[PDB]
Parts: sequence; C-alpha cells; structure tokens
Amino acid sequence: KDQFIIAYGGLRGAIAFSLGYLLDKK
Repeated sequence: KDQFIIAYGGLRGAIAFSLGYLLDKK
C-alpha cells in the first residue's frame, strides 16, 4: 500500500516531469 504512495502521493512525478519537461525539450 505504501509502495503506491511513495510512488506518487509522496513523489508526485507529475511535478518532476513538468519541471524536467522543459530543459528536456527546450
């Protein structure tokens, strides 16, 4: 159950990608 939270609820790659989405494409 935790391995699921620390995967998103905790990490939230949704943000890391957004920030890493720029320097990645731009």
